[PDB]
Amino acid sequence: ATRHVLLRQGVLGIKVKIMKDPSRNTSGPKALPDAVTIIEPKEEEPVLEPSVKDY
Amino acid sequence: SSNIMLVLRGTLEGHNGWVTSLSTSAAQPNLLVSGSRDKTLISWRLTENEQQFGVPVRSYKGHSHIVQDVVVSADGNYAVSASWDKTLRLWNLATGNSEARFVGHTGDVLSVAIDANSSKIISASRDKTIRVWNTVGDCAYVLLGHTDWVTKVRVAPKNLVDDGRITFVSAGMDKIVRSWSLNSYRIEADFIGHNNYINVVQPSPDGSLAASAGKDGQIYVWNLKHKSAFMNFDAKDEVFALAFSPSRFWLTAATASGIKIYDLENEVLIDELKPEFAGYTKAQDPHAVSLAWSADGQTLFAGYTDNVIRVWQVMTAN
Amino acid sequence: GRVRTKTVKRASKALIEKYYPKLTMDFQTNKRLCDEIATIQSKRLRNKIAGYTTHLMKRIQKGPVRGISFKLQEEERERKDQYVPDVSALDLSHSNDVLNVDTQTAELVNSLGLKLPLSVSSVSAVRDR
Amino acid sequence: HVSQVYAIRQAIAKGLVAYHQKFVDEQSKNELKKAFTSYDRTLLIADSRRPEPKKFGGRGARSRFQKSYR
RNA sequence: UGCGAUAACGAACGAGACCUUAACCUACUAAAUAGGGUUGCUGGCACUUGCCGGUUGACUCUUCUUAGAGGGACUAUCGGU
Ligand SMILES: [Mg+2]
Repeated sequence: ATRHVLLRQGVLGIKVKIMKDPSRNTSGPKALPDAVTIIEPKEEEPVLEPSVKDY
Repeated sequence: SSNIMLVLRGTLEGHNGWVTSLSTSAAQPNLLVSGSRDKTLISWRLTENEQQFGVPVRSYKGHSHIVQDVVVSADGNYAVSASWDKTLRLWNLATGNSEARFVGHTGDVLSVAIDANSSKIISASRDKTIRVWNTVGDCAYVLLGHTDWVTKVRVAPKNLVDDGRITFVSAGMDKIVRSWSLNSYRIEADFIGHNNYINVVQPSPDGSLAASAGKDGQIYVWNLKHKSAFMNFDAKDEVFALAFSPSRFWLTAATASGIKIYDLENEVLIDELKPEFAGYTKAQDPHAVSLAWSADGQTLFAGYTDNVIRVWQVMTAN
Repeated sequence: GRVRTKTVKRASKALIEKYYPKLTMDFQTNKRLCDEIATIQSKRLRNKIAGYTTHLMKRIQKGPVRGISFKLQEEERERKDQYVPDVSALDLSHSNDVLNVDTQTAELVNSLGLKLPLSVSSVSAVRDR
Repeated sequence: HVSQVYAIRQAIAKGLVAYHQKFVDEQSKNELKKAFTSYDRTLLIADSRRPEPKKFGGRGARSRFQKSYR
């Protein structure tokens, strides 16, 4: 957002950049293109006998 | 062990990628349809002259990604591939043409399995699902089996007289092998044995035995008709494929090192198969990804990463 | 200059730390796994990451590395440390004879303990450096 | 003209191979492919190169005008 | 740009990623405002069945066309260094 401001002495040039957060952008991507968030893995118990569970 | 010492006879070279699956027809013996990572699918026919044990008859160019698992119908006129482009293709092997493009999966189709009647196809994909198809192109039953990838799905043949339900087992990356039934249209039994992750679940020609294997380097065999626990082999390295033969109670198993061969009940770890390569350094050596026994129980076919179908043969010592 | 970028490398490392199993050498599979896992917005970037992961795996297959020693690796190490190839015998016993100690050493021993196994050396100071 | 000719040639190369794949032995096709490779003036492989955009400050793509500081 | 060596550790910007376009798709979705195939009528040929045509007469196709959705390359596999 640019906007000139006229005053008695002269002009003042106002510029404003607002970097909106990715999560609240909606249109387009919801995250930055370089960021790679990896999900946390889930634990499992090995072995515990061969076993079966029938129906 | 006794007598037979397997010998590399022929080498088939019509691919430019990993030969990810092979399958000889149930009725017809001469055919060998080989599926690969380079999108093609090649029908070989056994000649049995000099080094050329087989030579290529027809290539089936019709996929936009890998051709993972191929199945042949009972008779040996149609074949169903399972590609990485989220589809299957029902071919006309003799004609050199497609027929049924199967749409529905939201993930690369890893395994396919056709019924013994050549009627009801069933396939599994990296989609947490197993879908059931007809011989046309239509999704009938949809199985919400596992929570992780479903790596293999293979139908077990039956003889003892007609229940109605046909049975298969679904390998997964959830560390759970799971048996099914399709006319209850649902579960048989869960075989929660594996420690690491499963690649292969192969039912035998008998049907009552089912060898499961994967990254663990331990091959867990399962009893299917009795629905009970059975043997567990150690194979050191990661298993890419398994293969039962009609000749005996042989269990062939393609490890990361080579191809190990066991007797099932009398547990002895007998023969290893390893061919030669030009140059190379340490722990790479092109390994067998898939392999297939013929209907004779004579010619062993081995799909390798190095674009060759290597052909081993039975030869008695005495 | 195909130097895979820093961020990508970091991502790869993270992946390795997380999921050493479910990262099989070959590439397409690895890529798929990556896609399943982490929220890569791009495609190219994802591919790059996958490649990096594959490379790392390959490296591992020829022995371990720095900044990549997560869980499984530790276990592998740890076991070896626990059950070392050595030691037969004690070792560092009085295997050959009864200790070739110096005169000074012997004296010290005498001063301290009462009766120890000794073999009193001559103590050649020796010429030059 | 030349380009057109090349295209035609490529098409010709393709066509026979395609036919072989369809309705003839695969061995023959393979042989043909091998032959092409041996005398590869593209033929089966489509030519990779398309022209570069003639970006400003220059009469061609890479070429610039002519500076003078005299 | 990284790897390493390191009173520095982990970070941000810039570069990269990103975007657009240029390349591949006999794999999808499509078309008488894009192109073909058979066939009607129809022009000429040789005159056997065959060759080139012209007509938005019909029927059907999507390779080229476009342009939607996707994949596809990550320096991939192997060799040394
Ligand atoms: Mg190298």
